[PDB]
Amino acid sequence: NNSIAIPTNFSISVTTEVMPVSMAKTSVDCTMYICGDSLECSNLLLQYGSFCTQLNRALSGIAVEQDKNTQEVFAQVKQMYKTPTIRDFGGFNFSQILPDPLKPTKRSFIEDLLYNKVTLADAGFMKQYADCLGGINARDLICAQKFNGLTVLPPLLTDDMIAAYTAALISGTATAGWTFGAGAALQIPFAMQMAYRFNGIGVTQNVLYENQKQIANQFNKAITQIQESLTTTSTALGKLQDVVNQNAQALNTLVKQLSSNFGAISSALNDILSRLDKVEAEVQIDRLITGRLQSLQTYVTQQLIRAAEIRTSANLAATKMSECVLGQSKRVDFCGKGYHLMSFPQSAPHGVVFLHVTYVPSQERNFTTAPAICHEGKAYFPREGVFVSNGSFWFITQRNFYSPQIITTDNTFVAGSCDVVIGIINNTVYDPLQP
Amino acid sequence: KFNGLTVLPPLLTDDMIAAYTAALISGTATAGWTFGAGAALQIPFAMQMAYRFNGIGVTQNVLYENQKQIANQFNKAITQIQESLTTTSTALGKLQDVVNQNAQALNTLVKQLSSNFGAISSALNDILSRLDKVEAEVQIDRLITGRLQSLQTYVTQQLIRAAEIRTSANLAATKMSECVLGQSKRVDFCGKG
Amino acid sequence: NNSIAIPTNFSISVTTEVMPVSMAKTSVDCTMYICGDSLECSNLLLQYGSFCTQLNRALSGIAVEQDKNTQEVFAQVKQMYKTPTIRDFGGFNFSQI
Amino acid sequence: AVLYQDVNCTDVPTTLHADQLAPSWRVYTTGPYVFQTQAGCLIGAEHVNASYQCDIPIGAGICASYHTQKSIVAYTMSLGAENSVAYA
Ligand SMILES: *[C@@H]1O[C@H](CO)[C@@H](O[C@@H]2O[C@H](CO)[C@@H](O)[C@H](O)[C@H]2NC(C)=O)[C@H](O)[C@H]1NC(C)=O
Ligand SMILES: *[C@@H]1O[C@H](CO)[C@@H](O[C@@H]2O[C@H](CO)[C@@H](O)[C@H](O)[C@H]2NC(C)=O)[C@H](O)[C@H]1NC(C)=O
Ligand SMILES: *[C@@H]1O[C@H](CO)[C@@H](O[C@@H]2O[C@H](CO)[C@@H](O)[C@H](O)[C@H]2NC(C)=O)[C@H](O)[C@H]1NC(C)=O
Ligand SMILES: *[C@@H]1O[C@H](CO)[C@@H](O[C@@H]2O[C@H](CO)[C@@H](O)[C@H](O)[C@H]2NC(C)=O)[C@H](O)[C@H]1NC(C)=O
Ligand SMILES: *[C@@H]1O[C@H](CO)[C@@H](O)[C@H](O)[C@H]1NC(C)=O
Ligand SMILES: *[C@@H]1O[C@H](CO)[C@@H](O)[C@H](O)[C@H]1NC(C)=O
Ligand SMILES: *[C@@H]1O[C@H](CO)[C@@H](O)[C@H](O)[C@H]1NC(C)=O
Ligand SMILES: *[C@@H]1O[C@H](CO)[C@@H](O)[C@H](O)[C@H]1NC(C)=O
Ligand SMILES: *[C@@H]1O[C@H](CO)[C@@H](O)[C@H](O)[C@H]1NC(C)=O
Repeated sequence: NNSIAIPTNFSISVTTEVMPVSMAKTSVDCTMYICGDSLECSNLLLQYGSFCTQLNRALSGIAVEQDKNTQEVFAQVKQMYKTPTIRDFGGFNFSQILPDPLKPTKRSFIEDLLYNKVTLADAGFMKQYADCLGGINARDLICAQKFNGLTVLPPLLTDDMIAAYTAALISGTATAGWTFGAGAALQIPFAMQMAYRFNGIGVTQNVLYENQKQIANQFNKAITQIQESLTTTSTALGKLQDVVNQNAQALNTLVKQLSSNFGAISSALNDILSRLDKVEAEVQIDRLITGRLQSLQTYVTQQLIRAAEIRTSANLAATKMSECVLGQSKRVDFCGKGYHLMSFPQSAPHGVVFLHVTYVPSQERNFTTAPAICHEGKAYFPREGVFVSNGSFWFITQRNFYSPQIITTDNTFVAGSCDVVIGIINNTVYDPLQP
Repeated sequence: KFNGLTVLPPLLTDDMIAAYTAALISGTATAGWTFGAGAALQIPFAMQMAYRFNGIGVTQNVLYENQKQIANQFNKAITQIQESLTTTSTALGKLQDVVNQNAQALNTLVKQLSSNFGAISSALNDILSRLDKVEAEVQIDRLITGRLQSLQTYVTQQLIRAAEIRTSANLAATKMSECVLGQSKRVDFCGKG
Repeated sequence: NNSIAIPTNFSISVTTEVMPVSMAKTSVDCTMYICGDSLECSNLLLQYGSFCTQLNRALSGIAVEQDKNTQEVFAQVKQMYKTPTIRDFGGFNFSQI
Repeated sequence: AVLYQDVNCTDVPTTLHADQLAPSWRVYTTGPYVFQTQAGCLIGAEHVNASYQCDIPIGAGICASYHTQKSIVAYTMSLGAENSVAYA
């Protein structure tokens, strides 16, 4: 009942958070999947003609929404701030977060490391139609998907525009701070921004200016540690990989489901129309059509459910960008484990990777405390901080750093009569006015 | 179980969940709000409640002059909460509905096996023991195509229910992270006041 | 324009909030449900063989999710603080929880 | 205007079989109004060097519109106004 632990040192930690934003936009042609380029089948599909656009009114409703998830996340600023020529903002090294002007690439080092980790060459994201016509490439899965009228529409924003958005966001964070989300950007030196961000945690601003070099070294070491950890590992972006794998396996299942005959005598339209006359060939083709509509229906339903899940993740990403980047958040364990300082967004294939910078106290110490001190019959309570004892003296400190101060009347406020407070002690309060 | 519809057990038992709950409550009581950031820091409960009072707008001299009244009010509120869970009968209706929906869906999936889907019978034994193999394949395939639809509908409805349960689980995780491991300033998020 | 109401007393209230977290995980066997333990039916189900694993890739996708929904809610601490031997934390009674 | 998915502008009439098409279709397989994007050959709209907002999105950072006789133009979408902040 009279013991308290007060930290004496701290640490700065940079953590990763990977969230998907969008999936692959897909379009489906009813003809060349149900009726394989045959005139006899296309004369029978018209009776099901209202059952097809209902698919194309759904798959085209997801895809435009897939271009709304990205621009809600990244395009949160109406100004494109240019990247500064320097990367040393008072000891804080921003070299590997911002793009390098002396390189042909428009993406930074960590952005380059996030790429070439997601194997995008498993689906039909980049596949020309020239090599699909001839050669052994006709045995590929993508060639069959294209020959069966299943394409993948390209995204609106390229990777260069998203990289420019992230570079503008990081430049606005470095040169302006929290004030470029409200109105016009207001310049401020980065040490003052760090001091103000420290003052919103419970640590007074004199702590930063007495430990600027140590904090700069810790930040640089943490950035170098997270940068090296993205090369040795093999599984760190499994969330973004699962989306590509799921879409590719769903399209492959939809392609491979054409080998089922659905109760007919054959699974192809060519050996049915070349064996049976038109009297009884219409009762086997219709079974195939009614069976091949169900595969498209199931694919559309599963795509809609996955689109809803991806939209939920994109809304969470947009909220995290609006709250944990453009300002400082007081929500516990929202961005990063601990006391949040600031965050940096990095692009990834169909996803966003957040680097959260967090403050954690490290080394504790036992202490004996007291709820209040009464001097001459009147109780004194601490204004900001707690009363503490080092063994022989009584001081008043802050709750997140051991910085002892002499108990005066400028840091205490008076109340009570010390007959009602439980645990009150006897001590003297220094008066700074004596002639 | 005779139709191949089983329910798998959960990974976490009730004892482990109760241990997690007891650990969270003990960490809140002894350490406070500081065990969700880093290492747990001990502090007396009176000073912790004084600091939590200071986050509202009420100064900390109010609690130390009224500690017994606040303690008695908290104890009476806890007692009134405990007795209100014995007399009532409809207070966990959400979880009861969650259980009942799954049970009713599985029962409906079992009972949907009595439809012949246009065939001459709803069972595979009086179809294969009357008609020869020439014309029995046109009736069994109707039953198979009919019985795939029931599984498809069941899987789709289970997916939708799983999506809404995942949304509620994310809300519960946010409530546990923001209100148990600290004190939130969001109006009407956890509590009323 | 010159009147204000200020409280003079307070009260401490406890409010319960119930929330579902997980539901019942389910597995479905294709061959037992569709074909009533008969060899003639199972010889025709093979042509529908791609339609069944797609079912078992969905329900099994739900169940492994339901073991996560719990661990996101309750498993938010990496340390097991033992319950103290006392239940009187400065007058506040913790004996029920 | 007509956009072909993932083809080259030289191979448009070969992969569309322009000999068997209608005479009105053959004007959309070649001509002076040909643009090459990362999504494929866009035939029907002229390309301009200006940058505006997006009206009809195509893909790979290309947006078409109906500007001034009037005709369909194509360009690259503008992300925003370029700005600079003096830091010291
Ligand atoms: C907190 O810990 C850091 C190390 O994480 C200490 O930083 C050292 O400070 C001394 C001078 O005080 C320097 O000579 C060292 O180079 C610093 N680094 C290391 C790695 O030792 C810091 O002093 C600690 N603060 C305390 C104990 O109050
Ligand atoms: C703290 O100081 C007060 C005020 O002096 C003490 O209360 C009385 O002190 C006088 C001497 O000043 C003693 O003769 C009385 O016996 C004290 N009365 C009581 C009821 O204690 C008080 O004892 C001091 N110590 C503490 C722990 O409160
Ligand atoms: C606020 O209301 C409570 C009752 O809800 C009052 O508490 C009483 O306080 C007196 C001393 O002030 C004690 O002797 C009583 O035992 C308390 N309880 C009851 C049930 O009477 C409290 O005084 C009120 N505060 C005000 C009016 O300022
Ligand atoms: C004074 O404030 C202005 C406006 O906030 C700053 O902005 C512009 O800076 C550029 C580059 O130096 C100048 O060419 C412009 O004339 C400035 N004004 C406007 C309205 O565009 C300016 O940098 C600030 N002054 C200094 C010396 O930093
Ligand atoms: C910042 O980091 C880069 C890359 O590691 C390094 O070359 C440079 O010396 C560091 N410091 C400054 C002040 O740019
Ligand atoms: C703290 O608790 C101990 C053990 O019960 C007791 O002796 C002591 O008086 C208490 N101190 C205060 C200030 O309540
Ligand atoms: C706390 O509540 C329990 C259960 O009603 C009771 O037995 C006990 O006396 C109360 N007080 C203390 C100080 O434990
Ligand atoms: C199509 O054009 C691109 C870009 O010029 C070129 O790299 C590619 O080789 C061309 N394809 C063919 C088949 O000529
Ligand atoms: C548009 O830009 C291209 C590429 O630089 C150039 O060849 C062309 O002349 C420009 N057209 C104009 C300015 O009308």
